[PDB]
Amino acid sequence: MEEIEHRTVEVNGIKMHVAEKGEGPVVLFLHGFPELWYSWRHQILALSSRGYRAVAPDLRGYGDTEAPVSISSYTGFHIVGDLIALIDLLGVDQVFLVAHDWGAIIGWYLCTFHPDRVKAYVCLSVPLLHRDPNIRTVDAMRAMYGDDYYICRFQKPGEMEAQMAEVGTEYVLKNILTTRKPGPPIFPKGEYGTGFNPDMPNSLPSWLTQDDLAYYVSKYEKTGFTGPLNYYRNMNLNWELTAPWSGGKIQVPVKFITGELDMVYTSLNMKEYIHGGGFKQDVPNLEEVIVQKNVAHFNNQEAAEEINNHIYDFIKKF
Amino acid sequence: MEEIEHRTVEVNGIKMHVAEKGEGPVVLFLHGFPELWYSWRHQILALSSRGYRAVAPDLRGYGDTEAPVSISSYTGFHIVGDLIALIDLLGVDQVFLVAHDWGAIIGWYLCTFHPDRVKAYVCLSVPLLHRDPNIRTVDAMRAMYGDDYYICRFQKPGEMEAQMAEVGTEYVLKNILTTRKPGPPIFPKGEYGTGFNPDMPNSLPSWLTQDDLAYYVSKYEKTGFTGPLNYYRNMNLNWELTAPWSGGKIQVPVKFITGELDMVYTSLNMKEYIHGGGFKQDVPNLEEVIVQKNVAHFNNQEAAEEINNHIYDFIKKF
Amino acid sequence: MEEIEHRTVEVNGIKMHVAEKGEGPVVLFLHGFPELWYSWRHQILALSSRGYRAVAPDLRGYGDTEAPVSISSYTGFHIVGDLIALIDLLGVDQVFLVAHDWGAIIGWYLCTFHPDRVKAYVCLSVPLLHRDPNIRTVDAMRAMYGDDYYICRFQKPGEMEAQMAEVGTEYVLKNILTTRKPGPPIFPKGEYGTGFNPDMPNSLPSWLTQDDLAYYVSKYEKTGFTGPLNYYRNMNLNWELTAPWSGGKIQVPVKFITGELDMVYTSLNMKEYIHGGGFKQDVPNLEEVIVQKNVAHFNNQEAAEEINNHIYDFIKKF
Repeated sequence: MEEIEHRTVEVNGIKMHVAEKGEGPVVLFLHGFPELWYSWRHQILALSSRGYRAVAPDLRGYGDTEAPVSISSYTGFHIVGDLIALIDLLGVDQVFLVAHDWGAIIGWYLCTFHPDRVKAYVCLSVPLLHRDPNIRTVDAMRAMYGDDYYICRFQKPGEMEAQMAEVGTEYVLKNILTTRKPGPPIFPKGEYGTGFNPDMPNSLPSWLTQDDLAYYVSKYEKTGFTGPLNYYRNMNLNWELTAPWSGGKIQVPVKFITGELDMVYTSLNMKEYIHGGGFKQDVPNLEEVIVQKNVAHFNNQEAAEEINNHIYDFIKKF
Repeated sequence: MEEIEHRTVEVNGIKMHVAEKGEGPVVLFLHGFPELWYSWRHQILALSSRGYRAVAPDLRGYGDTEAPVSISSYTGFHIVGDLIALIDLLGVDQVFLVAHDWGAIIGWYLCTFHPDRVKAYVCLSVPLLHRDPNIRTVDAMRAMYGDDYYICRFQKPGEMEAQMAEVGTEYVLKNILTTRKPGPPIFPKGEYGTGFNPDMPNSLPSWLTQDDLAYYVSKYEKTGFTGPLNYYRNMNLNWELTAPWSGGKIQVPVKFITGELDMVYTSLNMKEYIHGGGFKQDVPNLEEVIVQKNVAHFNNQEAAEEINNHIYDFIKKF
Repeated sequence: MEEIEHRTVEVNGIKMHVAEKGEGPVVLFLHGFPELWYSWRHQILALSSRGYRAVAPDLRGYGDTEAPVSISSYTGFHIVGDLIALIDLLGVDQVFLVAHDWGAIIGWYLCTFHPDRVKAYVCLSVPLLHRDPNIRTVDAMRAMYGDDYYICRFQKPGEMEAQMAEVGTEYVLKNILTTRKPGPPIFPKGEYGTGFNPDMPNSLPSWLTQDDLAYYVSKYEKTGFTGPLNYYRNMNLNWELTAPWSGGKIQVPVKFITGELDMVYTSLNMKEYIHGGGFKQDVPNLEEVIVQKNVAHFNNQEAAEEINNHIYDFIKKF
């Protein structure tokens, strides 16, 4: 871990924290919510020792990366803009892409805008967001799960920040990271709860030490949740602005991996999209879908070694 | 339908009924239990009109094909023996393979012994039976679900024939063809009763006409069930005899398609095998898995047009 | 649940409700306080499926089993008297033994008086009550935790009953069943109050359904708590009468399994007995201790499937 290099770079008008290790073809990791570059610690060290340069930034609004002030600075276009500028800084034409959760949505955008710059993509948790021309992203979510669906509850500016502050930062992080409840996260009215996890464990699972937890906590105490929450607040705008890619396909080779208990996999008709043919239709070079038994949302941490091999076994084919 | 040609051929020392229509590369269809060539009727008509020669035999012991007397005449080697002799009579080096249920197991054996004779394989319902070197096929089923699991109950000679004879042939065929109940079929002690289906309609689903059922019934009224049942009675022997191929891989390109409600998909940890990596490991050129929403076991009949397109879009790439 | 047989049998001069399903070697389940045969619902269905005869009575004083009027009818001897008469009616020489809480204490007496009739023992929550020749059971408890310790509070006849009548039976059952509080249950001075759970959830844990709680409530609204409380009111008498087995060992194979948050595990120095050598000293064929993380007292219900596998994997060896 002490061997991981840390630097700040200037990309797309912002300052970004970039963690890296190794030499070789770039493997670019994009973390999700509410995570950090640190979520990729095991993969950084693993792929580093296999002849690749591992590169994991904090995304815009996260950790030690600058958090622009206005909510409108968090469209997928801004965030891909940072990454394209980063890849140019790395001085390579193509990267291998590995991404998870919100990082995977951003990953999909990157593949949409610039498939030429991604050799292959290991996508965790979140399949491509199929753009339905008849209904906006968040609208479809609300129609299915109502106002207390977490993504709906994440919309109103300031409100979730306030609810999270009531229960405190450490509680929010522990609540989310340790959750194993499948299905749509629905919050209790007017407050946090018991947000994502009504059965919070006494002890932390073996994959998440208390030090690990402390790392996240120290970073989120500094930054708060507004930057990260702003990605969600732009989902309908993202839907609008991506009209040019309506009905299109992604030709980048893809390996998809989710935990069986991941709330993403177990909601939003995601199974039908993944296994029914839709996913393969949108993503013609999707080579393989893997469902990990008794693994939940944070599969790169909970199933770290399997994810390491799955990444290497795929990217070596190129 | 009356434009389909029907003939008897001599193959591997038996007389086999072959249904055929069209000219072009052979697409060879293999029905399962408790079915007939007739299950493929929509596929026969659809594929023959797309520039292919559709060939659907009744297998050994079914329909208008000879039924040997001995239980030991129904190992997978006997049945592939018939089919290899048949492909030879057709005068072709390769076939496209399409199969379902017991037909699919036989299709796997065919791809195991002569992958060269098979261009591509559309496999319905039943994935490769991975040979566990430590445990026999039927023993593993008994261990998981006990003696009343249907395949266990199918073992003792004469018993299921008798039990079926008491409820009647039509009832058996209707009971089985109409079922939509997921999970392992467990029979009631000492009788046929209701399983496979505790919730018979009894109005037939739209995909199965009373004329369809009548045709099935007239064949099984003639043949009884012993021939078909004997396939299951050789599963442990098939396991023993295939020791030369343990740890083997199948290199034939495969497209796997199952109804979501199929009892095969929803038992025996088949989901773990299909989605976990086991299937793709054994079958490296497994290009795609499709799980059909709200469709049960008999997917080629229930989702005919869907299946027709799925077959066509696959085999046209070769 | 409906395939479960329920009969009344005459054992040891009392009428006993017995719940039964499946066939094969007998597996006998002994429930604790304040439970029922119904606590074993998942284990009954699971194990009768794998070819065992699952048998689970309501113990004396519980549910639909007769409840003798006198306190003196509730020694361990009376209850093992019941169980031996039962195993005789079952017509086997040995049974497999699974027990939890007070049932486990009785089960220990059974193993003490007749190890010949027990092939192996799966013990949940309560280890062997070591007979300290120097001090009676409740005396030691009272020395350690004072008069408001729950077992001491259960001694004076009529008192806990009345405190439970105020506050009502549904509260008592929910309060006890939902508790996850480790350590010694210590009651408020003159009433039930919060007793067992100072922090009761508004919502049942996922393992307990409203139908579940209603079942318990129903029987306990009919029977009351006297019968079950009477077991505690004979702990000292049991200590006296077991003088003949002072210093003895127990040779029955035992698998012990506790939730790490069980009040039993986290009080009365149970940890030092279980892991310190003492439990192994008293029970030489104790194969392993299984502490289940993030599980509380009622482990057969909270980790139902996991315990199904634990039982099965153990009684396999025998």
